[PDB]
Amino acid sequence: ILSSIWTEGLLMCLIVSALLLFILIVALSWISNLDITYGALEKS
Amino acid sequence: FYTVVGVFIVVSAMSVLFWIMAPKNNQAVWRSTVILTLAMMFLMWAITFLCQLHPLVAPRRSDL
Amino acid sequence: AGLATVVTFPFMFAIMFGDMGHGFILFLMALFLVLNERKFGAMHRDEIFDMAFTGRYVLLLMGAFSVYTGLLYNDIFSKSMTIFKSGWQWPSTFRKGESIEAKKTGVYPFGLDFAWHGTDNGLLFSNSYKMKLSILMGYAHMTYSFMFSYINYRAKNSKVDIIGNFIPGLVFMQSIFGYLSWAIVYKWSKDWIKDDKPAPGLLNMLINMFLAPGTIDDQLYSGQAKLQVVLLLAALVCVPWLLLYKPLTLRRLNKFNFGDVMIHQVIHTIEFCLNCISHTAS
Amino acid sequence: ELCPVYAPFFGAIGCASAIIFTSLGAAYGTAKSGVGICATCVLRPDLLFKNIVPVIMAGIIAIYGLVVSVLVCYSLGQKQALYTGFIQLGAGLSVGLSGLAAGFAIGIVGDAGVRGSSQQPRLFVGMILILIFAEVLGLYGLIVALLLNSRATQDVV
Amino acid sequence: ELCPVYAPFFGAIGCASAIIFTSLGAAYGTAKSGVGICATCVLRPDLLFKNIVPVIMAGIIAIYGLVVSVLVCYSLGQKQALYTGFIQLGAGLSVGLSGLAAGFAIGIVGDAGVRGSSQQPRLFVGMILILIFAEVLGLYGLIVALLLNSRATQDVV
Amino acid sequence: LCPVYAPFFGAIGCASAIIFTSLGAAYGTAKSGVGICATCVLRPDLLFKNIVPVIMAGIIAIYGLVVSVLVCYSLGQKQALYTGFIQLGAGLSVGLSGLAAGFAIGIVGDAGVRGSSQQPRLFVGMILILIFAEVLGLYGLIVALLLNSRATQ
Amino acid sequence: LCPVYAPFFGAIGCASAIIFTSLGAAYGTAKSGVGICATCVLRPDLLFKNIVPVIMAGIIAIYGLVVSVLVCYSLGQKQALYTGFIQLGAGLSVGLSGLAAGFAIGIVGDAGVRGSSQQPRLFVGMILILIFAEVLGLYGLIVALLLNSRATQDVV
Amino acid sequence: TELCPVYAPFFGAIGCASAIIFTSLGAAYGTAKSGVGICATCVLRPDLLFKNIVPVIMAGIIAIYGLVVSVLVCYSLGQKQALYTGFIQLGAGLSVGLSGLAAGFAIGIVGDAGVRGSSQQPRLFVGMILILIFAEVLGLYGLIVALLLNSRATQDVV
Amino acid sequence: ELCPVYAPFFGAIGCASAIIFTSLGAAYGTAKSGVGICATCVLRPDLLFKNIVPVIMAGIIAIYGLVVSVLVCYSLGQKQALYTGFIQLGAGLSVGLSGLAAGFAIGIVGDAGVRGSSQQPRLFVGMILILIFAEVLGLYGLIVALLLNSRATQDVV
Amino acid sequence: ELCPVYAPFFGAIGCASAIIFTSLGAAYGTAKSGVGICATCVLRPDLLFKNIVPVIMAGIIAIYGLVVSVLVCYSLGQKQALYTGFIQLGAGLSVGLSGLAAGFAIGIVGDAGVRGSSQQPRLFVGMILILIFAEVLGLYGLIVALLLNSRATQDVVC
Amino acid sequence: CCTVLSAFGVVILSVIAHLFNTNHESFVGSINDPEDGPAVAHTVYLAALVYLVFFVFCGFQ
Amino acid sequence: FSHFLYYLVLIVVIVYGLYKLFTGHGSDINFGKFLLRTSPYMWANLGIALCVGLSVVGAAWGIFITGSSMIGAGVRAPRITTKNLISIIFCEVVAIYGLIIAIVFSSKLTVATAENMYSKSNLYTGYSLFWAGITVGASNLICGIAVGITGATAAISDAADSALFVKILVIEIFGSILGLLGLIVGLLMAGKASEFQ
Repeated sequence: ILSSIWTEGLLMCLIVSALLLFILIVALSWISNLDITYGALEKS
Repeated sequence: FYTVVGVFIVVSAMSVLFWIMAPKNNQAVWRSTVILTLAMMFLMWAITFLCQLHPLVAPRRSDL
Repeated sequence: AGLATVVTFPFMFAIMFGDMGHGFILFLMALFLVLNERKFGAMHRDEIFDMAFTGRYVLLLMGAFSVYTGLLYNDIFSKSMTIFKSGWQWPSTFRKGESIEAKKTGVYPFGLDFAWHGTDNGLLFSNSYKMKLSILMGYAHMTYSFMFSYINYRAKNSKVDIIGNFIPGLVFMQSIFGYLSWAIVYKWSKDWIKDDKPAPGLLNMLINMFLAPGTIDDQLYSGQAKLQVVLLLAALVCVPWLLLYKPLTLRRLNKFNFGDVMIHQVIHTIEFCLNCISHTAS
Repeated sequence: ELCPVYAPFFGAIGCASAIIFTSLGAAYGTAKSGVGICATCVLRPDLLFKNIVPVIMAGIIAIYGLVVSVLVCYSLGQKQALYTGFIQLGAGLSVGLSGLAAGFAIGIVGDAGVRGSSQQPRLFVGMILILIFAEVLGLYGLIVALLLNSRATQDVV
Repeated sequence: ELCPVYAPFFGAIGCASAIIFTSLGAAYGTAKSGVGICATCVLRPDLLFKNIVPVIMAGIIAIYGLVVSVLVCYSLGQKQALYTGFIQLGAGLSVGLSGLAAGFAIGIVGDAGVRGSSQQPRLFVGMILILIFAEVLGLYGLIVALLLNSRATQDVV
Repeated sequence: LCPVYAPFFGAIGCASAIIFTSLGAAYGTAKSGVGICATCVLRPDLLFKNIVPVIMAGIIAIYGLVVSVLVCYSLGQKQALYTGFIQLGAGLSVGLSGLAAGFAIGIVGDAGVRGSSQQPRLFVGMILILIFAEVLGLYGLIVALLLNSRATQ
Repeated sequence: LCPVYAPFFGAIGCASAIIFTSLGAAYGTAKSGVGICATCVLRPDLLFKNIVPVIMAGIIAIYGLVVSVLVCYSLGQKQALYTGFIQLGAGLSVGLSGLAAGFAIGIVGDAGVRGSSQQPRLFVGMILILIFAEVLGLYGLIVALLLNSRATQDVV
Repeated sequence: TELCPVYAPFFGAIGCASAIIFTSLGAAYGTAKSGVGICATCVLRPDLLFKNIVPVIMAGIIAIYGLVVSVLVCYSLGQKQALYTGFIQLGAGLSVGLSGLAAGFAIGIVGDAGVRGSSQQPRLFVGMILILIFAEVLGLYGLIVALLLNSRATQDVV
Repeated sequence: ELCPVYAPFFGAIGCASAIIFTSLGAAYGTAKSGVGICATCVLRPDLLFKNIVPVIMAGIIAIYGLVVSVLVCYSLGQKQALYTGFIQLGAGLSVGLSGLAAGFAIGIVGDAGVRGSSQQPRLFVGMILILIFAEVLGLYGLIVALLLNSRATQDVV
Repeated sequence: ELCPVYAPFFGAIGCASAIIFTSLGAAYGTAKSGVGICATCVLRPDLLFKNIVPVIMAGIIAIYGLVVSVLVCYSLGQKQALYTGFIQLGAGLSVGLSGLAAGFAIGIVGDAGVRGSSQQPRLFVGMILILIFAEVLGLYGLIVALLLNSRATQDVVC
Repeated sequence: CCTVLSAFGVVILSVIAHLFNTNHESFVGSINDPEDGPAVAHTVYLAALVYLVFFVFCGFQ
Repeated sequence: FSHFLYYLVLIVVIVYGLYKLFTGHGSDINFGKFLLRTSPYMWANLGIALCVGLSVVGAAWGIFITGSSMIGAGVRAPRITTKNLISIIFCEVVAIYGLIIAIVFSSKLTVATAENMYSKSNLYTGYSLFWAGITVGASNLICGIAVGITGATAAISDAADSALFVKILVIEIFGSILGLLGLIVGLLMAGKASEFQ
């Protein structure tokens, strides 16, 4: 057996849910860096 | 508990007797200071008496 | 508000500052300024000593109440006073170094008991006493200062403000935290050991009065499960009533901005119903 | 097995979380919108008790967190179920980490609303209405955690 | 084995995250697009009540989270299957992390749109049209979570 | 062969297939809607022809919704790891593809609707660029709908 | 049921009650002190009037001290794991909420004493906002006291 | 054994180390940041030099608070000591250290801002001391917490 | 069991860490003070051997590590108790991470005092007086580790 | 058990570290002071073989690392005690991570000294004086590592 | 200010010495308390006399 | 804060490895048994999905890099906006590479019998499809970004002078060698891999 706590199925759920959470953190850091061009909305 | 009511009677009668016998010079601070301080002294006495009238916790110590 | 302050501010001070030793020091350094108020009046006072001498009578009361409450506690430079006869006796024959309990003989006459001083579980009893003391004195201070609102609306001769703010405030405050302050006194009144009944927990009584009405795990009084439903409905009926009485009867007496009254009464209802919980814990 | 020893850990950390993240969101809502009150009531000191609304609506979030941290706490206990601990952790997080968002949205709206309602008096009702939409988020977290905490000890063996 | 003890953990996290991340999304949508209302209604306050549509369409996302949180909360149990916990975790994340995106889009489009609608009044219809496409993202997440939650306890053992 | 943790991957694939696709569609709607709102304050008659990038970003989210619905009709309590990981792959494919296609449509769309107000000949240019970025979501949808057909065989 | 590693959580709950409240009180004292020492150069008469944010910061550390003393006097070697978990929760409840209360008191106090020298009427607004910022730590105190009242209630 | 394993003095040595490490970090920040203000406001006002060293004395008291608890945890270490003893010695060490660190940050920031502006207004000297007292009782509280944890380290241990 | 095989690991890490972090602190205290000296006496080079005091007081807290990393080195055996390794690790960290703080403080106060002592001649006494409080930090760490190391093999078995 | 199979791992990464972390501090002391020589000797090229003393004293600590790496290398064996591997790891870290500090100090002091010794020629004897204190920090680590390595295989068994 | 501290040093230490002399249980009554009462009272009463010397000397200032 | 987590995970890995190694149990951190006992369908489906995902995140990357600068450079010179679309096309072909490799890989994805499930060939064709999906998705990612950068430079040098686009299209050709080389290597890696049996 691989382990009793860190079994064959838990340890490859925590790789899938680490890859997906990595893609999520990257995509949320893309959307967090999204700023509005305010000079093209004002009168000045 | 009736020795709390018996003290409430002699505090309340004293406060009513001071409401009518307050000095006329500064009435709204004679019958406001003295009547409220008797109320708060009786309130802390009643709270410190009823917590020991029927206690749930016994005093427990080792060094004696 | 500075005419009820003249007693309550030194007394709410003294509940936090409870000691006959520090209280006598503060009373003495206040009475030094009271007896010498003629030499200090015709004198240039800097800001800190101007603050201390402008209030030479707030500190005299703050010392005089601190002596009273530190005689209620047994706290004279954190020591006890064996003035009266104790309500607890210790066993005469016991082995050295073992944990012993005391048997209750009577009740201590004035103030807290002096057999709680060098005690392992004395701090649990002082926690229970001072927590319930703070709850009852905050309840008393709030229900005393809430009657002044009724006296204000009566002097303004506004029955609309009375029925819209005072009565739905009164039977919301008293139906929850007046019931809590009554339940503390009623638990202190019952014995719960001679009766061989379980002593109810009052935190998860008020938790379960709002979550699961009618279910009483430890019964505190006869008819509890049906009276708490009546008190819960009396408290919940005053959330729409305090929010909807005054704007809908100011609008009816114009048959004035209804948006400036309805939004103000919603903010008043949210603020008051928040503060009834937020101040009894403060 | 069904009610293990580490079971009240999740309940105690949920009771902690429901006031920790709630008070953090309410602290952002108090500080960020108190900056605006302390900046605009130098020019307009008559609007102190009028612009105090976002600080009060930030405090109502902390009241929502307090009333769930005092209901998870009396449902705690040794040898309680692990289901009860998971439900109390979920009800802790639902209040805390959504009152965190509601406090962000109250503070960073209320500062701009206090900056704006000293110039335009008609913007104050709009400020209150946006703050109601920002405070109903924490109210929704309160509703989810109360409906969740109602099922914590419901027919649990 | 099919119904383990740690199985309500994923269900409680799915009940929590559905309201947490939609409250984050609705909080950003209220916040970012309410700063624009409070900035552009100090000059033209007559259009205060029509700039409120980004805030309302942001607050719909929190209701999308609330519905899925209630429907996951009333399917939790002590002895539920691990399948049920996995489906409730998926339905919580499908509403939460999609309504977070919808709320980001509503906040950005609303703040960019209520600032440009005071200079050009014809941009309001375009702002509403873009915000409908931003709000159907959270609507699609609601559809996915309802189709999961109908599948949650159907043929479980 | 069919373990107890096997519908985790299918449920998280059904989750990610709408999560990552809605993140990409939200970026494509928000960033290209900033360009619409910035463009149409000085030339407002281009408002309903500049609306194409947010429509294409919506088509991306529809492509993700299709995969999420078609994965959640093949979930069961006692499915194999084969079905679970093939639903996971069908989720990851359309997730990364819709995320990439939505980022590309968002970054191309605001630049396109800004160049279209200065030069009118750039409308056909931005449409022909955005059509290449649209079908990347189709390129993940193909792998998702092929891995869906091999679910229970 | 009462293991050996059980007072670890109680010791961390006794530490974290004073550590994070001292961090919050230290942020509040630092921000408010930078405010005072930059606003009382030109207005030294209202120096002792502006020390109220620093007092409101210190009451947060007093709140942490009280919970840490009450958790300290309930530790033991052979205590339950439930007691350790409740003491950890009661430490974190007062600590990470007094940290937030200290952040709010520091920011509000800096922004209020830098502008209260210009407008004298802003002082009663600064006190009112700092009351709402200090009740944020009072709430964590209440949660910590209600937890610690049940740390040894029905414990075997 | 079980109540007193072999790895039990690890937590005691970490609690003896951290109590002086984090208070030395805090006292070092409170010395350096508030000594920049002393060395910057002395080139024009050198007569107030022995009175502007209040925020470095009040920061060096934090290091003495760490030293006392490190000595007291050091004289309670044993090879066959309880695991409870090591746990609450780690607790005492963290309670002194991570609170004296915060006290040192507050003393450094407040003392820098106070000796920077006390050369301009002479009435701010009584104000910055009153703020540094509130900044130094933060470490005094951690001292009290660790002295109460250290009185229970070997009290009812088996 | 009381003296395992992995027991000299903590003693060797303590013997290394006693000199490693004090060399880092002494390096910072020498580097910033040397930049301050070499930038303050291109105009007044008469203060060259006068301003060498921060470099000397930063070099003393590396001798503080060199003392304890020899006294720990001469108590390292193959069959030593794990208690001895734990105390030697605590002593190495107690000197190292305190002399690192002392070196940070000496390095900041040193160049801040030698760049200002070229202007005011009686800032030198104040610089020495602050550097004494910055160097007693490393002295306190030395005292803590010398009290630890006098107990690492006192009553060991 | 007392001399396990993984025991030469710590000796190998102590032989490696004593040149890695030493040479990447010597490289900082060479580069950061060499950009101060090449930027200064464009106007004073007669001081070229006099300002190169920071580069020489940065090269000396790499020889300090080389000696300890050779002496740890020639005490490696297939069947050696784990105590010997721990001691050799400690010696390698004691040379490497303190010669890194000495190289940082030589690099920061040396370019500040050579850019200042061309305006004032009486600062060269101060640069040497600060640089000896900056360079003895690696000699202290060499002393610690040699006193460790003399204790490595003294009373080892099994 | 030494006369105030000295007057309190007379009063407080005289009361403490009297409570050690009469074997009061708030000072002797515990195991950790000192065993002999008047042995502690003899060294607290001399400190009361020392503070009385300080009070008389600083009372003529 | 991310550096704090990078240091914390590193410290936890070092403390766990040294604790597991000192107590004589260091072979319990067993990466080979982890590879032997995880399901080959994880590696296969993960390789297919990351192939078609990371080809598209490079194609879409290059599309916005040489699309936004094409539209910016086309404001003054709008005679580039159709001729220069071959720079969109060269960075778009790296997605059809990953698509036609993902379908060829998914043809090797059948149901293996449980008695021969962790066999030599079934585990081989999980490893091969995993790394041959990675080496195609990452190569098409990097190729799409490189072709997008060298097309963004070409879109501005085209608007500068018309005779420069022919000269800088050659750099796009040398940049688009890379995705075709990844296309070759990912077919050679899973060339001998059989189906799941």
